Amino acid sequence: KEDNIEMQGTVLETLPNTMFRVELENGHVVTAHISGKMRKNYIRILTGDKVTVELTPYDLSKGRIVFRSR
Amino acid sequence: SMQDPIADMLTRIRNGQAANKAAVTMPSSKLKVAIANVLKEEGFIEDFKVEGDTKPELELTLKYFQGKAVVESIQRVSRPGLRIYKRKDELPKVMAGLGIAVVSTSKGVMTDRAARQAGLGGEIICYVA
Amino acid sequence: ATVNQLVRKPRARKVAKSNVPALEACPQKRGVCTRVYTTTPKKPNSALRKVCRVRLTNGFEVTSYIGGEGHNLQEHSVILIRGGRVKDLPGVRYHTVRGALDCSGVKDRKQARSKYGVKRPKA
RNA sequence: UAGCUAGUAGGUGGGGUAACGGCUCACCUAGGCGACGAUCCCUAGCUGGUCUGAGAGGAUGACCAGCCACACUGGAACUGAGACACGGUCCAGACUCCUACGGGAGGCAGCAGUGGGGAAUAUUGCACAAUGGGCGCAAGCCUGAUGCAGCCAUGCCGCGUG
RNA sequence: CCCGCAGAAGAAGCACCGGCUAACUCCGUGCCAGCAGCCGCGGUAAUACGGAGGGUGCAAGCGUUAAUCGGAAUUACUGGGCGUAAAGCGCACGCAGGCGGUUUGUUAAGUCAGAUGUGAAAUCCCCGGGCUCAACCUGGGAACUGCAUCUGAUACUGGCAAGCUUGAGUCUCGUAGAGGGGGGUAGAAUUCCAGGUGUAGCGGUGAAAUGCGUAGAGAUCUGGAGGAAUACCGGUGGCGAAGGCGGCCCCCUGGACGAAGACUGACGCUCAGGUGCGAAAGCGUGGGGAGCAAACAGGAUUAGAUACCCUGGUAGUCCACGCCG
RNA sequence: GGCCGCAAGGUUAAAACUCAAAUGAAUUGACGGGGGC
RNA sequence: CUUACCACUUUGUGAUUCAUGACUGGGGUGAAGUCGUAACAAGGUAACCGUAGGGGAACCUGCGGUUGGAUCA
Ligand SMILES: NC(=O)OC[C@@H](O)C[C@H](NC(=O)[C@H]1NCCC[C@H]1O)C(=O)N[C@@H](Cc1c[nH]cn1)C(=O)N[C@H](C(=O)O)[C@H](O)c1c[nH]c(Cl)n1
Ligand SMILES: [K+]
Ligand SMILES: [Mg+2]
Ligand SMILES: [Mg+2]
Ligand SMILES: [Mg+2]
Ligand SMILES: [Mg+2]
Ligand SMILES: [Mg+2]
Ligand SMILES: [Mg+2]
Ligand SMILES: [Mg+2]
Ligand SMILES: [Mg+2]
Ligand SMILES: [Mg+2]
Ligand SMILES: [Mg+2]
Ligand SMILES: [Mg+2]
Ligand SMILES: [Mg+2]
Ligand SMILES: [Mg+2]
Ligand SMILES: [Mg+2]
Ligand SMILES: [Mg+2]
Ligand SMILES: [Mg+2]
Ligand SMILES: [Mg+2]
Ligand SMILES: [Mg+2]
Ligand SMILES: [Mg+2]
Ligand SMILES: [Mg+2]
Ligand SMILES: [Mg+2]
Ligand SMILES: [Mg+2]
Ligand SMILES: [Mg+2]
Ligand SMILES: [Mg+2]
Ligand SMILES: [Mg+2]
Ligand SMILES: [Mg+2]
Ligand SMILES: [Mg+2]
Ligand SMILES: [Mg+2]
Ligand SMILES: [Mg+2]
Ligand SMILES: [Mg+2]
Ligand SMILES: [Mg+2]
Ligand SMILES: [Mg+2]
Ligand SMILES: [Mg+2]
Ligand SMILES: [Mg+2]
Ligand SMILES: [Mg+2]
Ligand SMILES: [Mg+2]
Ligand SMILES: [Mg+2]
Ligand SMILES: [Mg+2]
Ligand SMILES: [Mg+2]
Ligand SMILES: [Mg+2]
Ligand SMILES: [Mg+2]
Ligand SMILES: [Mg+2]
Ligand SMILES: [Mg+2]
Ligand SMILES: [Mg+2]
Ligand SMILES: [Mg+2]
Ligand SMILES: [Mg+2]
Ligand SMILES: [Mg+2]
Ligand SMILES: [Mg+2]
Ligand SMILES: [Mg+2]
Ligand SMILES: [Mg+2]
Ligand SMILES: [Mg+2]
Ligand SMILES: [Mg+2]
Ligand SMILES: [Mg+2]
Repeated sequence: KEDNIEMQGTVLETLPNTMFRVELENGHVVTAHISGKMRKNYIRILTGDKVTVELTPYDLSKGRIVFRSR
Repeated sequence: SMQDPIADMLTRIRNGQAANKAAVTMPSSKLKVAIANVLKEEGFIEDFKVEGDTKPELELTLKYFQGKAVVESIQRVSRPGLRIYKRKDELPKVMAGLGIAVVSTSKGVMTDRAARQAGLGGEIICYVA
Repeated sequence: ATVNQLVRKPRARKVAKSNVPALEACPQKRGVCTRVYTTTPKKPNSALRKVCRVRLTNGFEVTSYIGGEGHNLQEHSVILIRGGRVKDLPGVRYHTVRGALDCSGVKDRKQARSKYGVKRPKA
């Protein structure tokens, strides 16, 4: 959390367990899982959207989605 | 088959008590007579009797104090599948001693009190209570 | 079971098992952190958790938790591990000992210091 | 892991041991062991005791005492009352060291101590004043046994920080 | 070990505070970062995360990890279970083995009593003594439940001998039965074939189609062939160790039950290994083949329909001898 | 792995690993292309 | 000098076991993959057991058995 990393990306394909494959503005692909409120707000994500992706410096291969472009 | 007559005697007394019968009868045997005498002199039964020469029958007359059986627990110990012997130092106490335990001494059959008074061990036939 | 059947074949004690086999009954073991990464918990809880893959001195590979806020580990750092499970993470059976060998103590902790290898702050 | 055993089980006569014995050899008999587990495989020094439990039981064999076995690995014997012998001998083997390359030397699982392994385990100390042991007529010599000191909150017990 | 000197003068930390479990509030934080033995906590007022104030528990220590026992009656000897929660072999026969009805005599192995020897010291427990107390050391006793021998006891179990009829078995007289094996035979019905009449539809479905018919179907009458199963009695029934057993007659054969009497004299119950029987499907060799009917062909249904539905149809179903279990 | 079988297979019979359950009986409601008035 | 017994050793042969290992097989976990609706009510063809054949799957059909099946209209 300290010194967080903030990026956008595009979701490419659906995975089981509501996890997702997202290409990143820098060319990298990451594995993403949903946050609580867009889970609590019943907001479902489809293929192809632009999404805001939080990253952590410990590992950049997997991130978390926090905001989807409708 | 019938492989344990004393256990049979005990169960007959127990069922007869539960069924509020005045008396029960079963084929006699000298060992059964000895056990029955021991019970009678301790006050668990009213009287006992034997009749017939060719095939004698042993009769026990049960006792009810307040409409409920005086005998309220009988268990065989030293059953044929597993024999039990105790020394003088170990003769047990049943119901903390309000009850009795029949033991066969070289001297014969007698309660645990008598057996430890005489200073004998023996085989534990049954607990009564 | 009738007495005869027990004489022929006695009772059997239920054989016990240890849930930290890699320790081999030692209280701690040394190992090299071949891989450092972060995983996700199970259904009820959501978080990203720090974890490591380590090769012990006795030949095993195991996955161990890195407690506390922030760590300094590397793909070849040397650490001391101890028994302990992480309930959420599946297949994690061990904990890293903070403030021992290369694993440094949590910075600026001020309560429960002994559990994180932090020295009494001078005043 | 259901069969095992031919010196295998007995007997007679030589031989051999401090001593009984297939202990060994010649001959004869055809036995002997096993479901009450022989044979085979894996694992293990044994006991007084220790920890736990109300008890029956369960786990265990560090310290101290008794018994057993081993002394780099394998084979053998001599000397001796007693060894097939930790600081003795011969042979074989691996390793280390010396060499004029002709051959030679060595065995800390004794007390300190070193490298290595490991989460982790002490000083290359003082005395033979006390107890015990070897030699000696005795004086006495020898003794890393033993007595004591050093290091470590490892444990138990007592005390202070007013 | 004793005496004197200075000055409080040289000497306090670790964990925890949502429930089990002793101890709560503010500020950060927003299911994030993080905690965790379990029950779980964290998405805008968190006594559960991080800091602070306060409090609780231990104290020269305090916590975590490792390992054993306990709680766990959760391997149940003391002290558990098997109709449906896990747990009665598919059924029967039987060797070793386990247990045994009733009386008398004898024996003394089990069993009970006494004595002797032994059970190293240390350890444990009890009562005292010495270190300023304590840890620690130490004197006496208890204990070491065990083993061995000698002398006695004779109720019970065991051995030996001889009895007994109540368990078990044999004989005579009757009764019921789809119990089993072999050989004959009767009736109704589907299919096929021949013949007469007859005339163009039949069959099938939720609706259809595939299919069959002038070479004469379907319908109706007469004769012949072949195979398989027993209308109705029929049960709320019976027989069998279990699987299972149904037209009628004959032959060979097992078991069960009732009456009264006679005979043997415990001759018994159970059973690890072992040996037999064991629906249907299936395998091998050789026959048979009406009705069915996996596979498969064709017609439909549906979005699809490798199915349910419709027209056909092979193995099999049947017989003899082996196998499977 | 052993034994049996022409073959299909039968019989004897484990562990790693993983979860905090799985299960039996019965209770009150909802539901049925289940009944009855 | 020579004979017997014999460790160690070298060959060949077998057995047994550890390490790995090209590869092949299946098993467990899954909060918003895909494709169907097989089961729970008469789950819309009552379910299940043994056995044989067949199909992308959850399954379908033949033979025999059980009720751990609803209605008896
Ligand atoms: N996608 C797909 O598979 O098809 C759709 C499916 O829903 C059809 C449905 N079919 C059924 O129920 C089966 N039930 C068993 C027998 C055969 C069949 O009937 C059906 O609706 N049937 C109707 C008639 C029909 C119309 N279209 C196709 N079939 C029907 O009559 N069903 C009957 C009923 O409702 O009980 C029954 O099924 C039946 C009796 N006789 C016949 Cl034929 N069918
Ligand atoms: K007679
Ligand atoms: Mg010979
Ligand atoms: Mg001789
Ligand atoms: Mg001689
Ligand atoms: Mg060893
Ligand atoms: Mg207990
Ligand atoms: Mg106690
Ligand atoms: Mg020892
Ligand atoms: Mg032992
Ligand atoms: Mg040692
Ligand atoms: Mg030597
Ligand atoms: Mg020597
Ligand atoms: Mg020696
Ligand atoms: Mg030496
Ligand atoms: Mg040394
Ligand atoms: Mg060293
Ligand atoms: Mg090291
Ligand atoms: Mg001296
Ligand atoms: Mg010297
Ligand atoms: Mg010295
Ligand atoms: Mg100290
Ligand atoms: Mg002073
Ligand atoms: Mg002051
Ligand atoms: Mg409280
Ligand atoms: Mg905490
Ligand atoms: Mg707090
Ligand atoms: Mg907590
Ligand atoms: Mg504080
Ligand atoms: Mg217990
Ligand atoms: Mg139970
Ligand atoms: Mg069930
Ligand atoms: Mg069951
Ligand atoms: Mg049965
Ligand atoms: Mg069977
Ligand atoms: Mg017998
Ligand atoms: Mg008897
Ligand atoms: Mg005796
Ligand atoms: Mg005695
Ligand atoms: Mg002693
Ligand atoms: Mg005192
Ligand atoms: Mg003492
Ligand atoms: Mg004494
Ligand atoms: Mg007798
Ligand atoms: Mg039409
Ligand atoms: Mg015609
Ligand atoms: Mg019957
Ligand atoms: Mg007959
Ligand atoms: Mg007799
Ligand atoms: Mg059997
Ligand atoms: Mg058949
Ligand atoms: Mg058809
Ligand atoms: Mg129910
Ligand atoms: Mg359905
Ligand atoms: Mg096909």
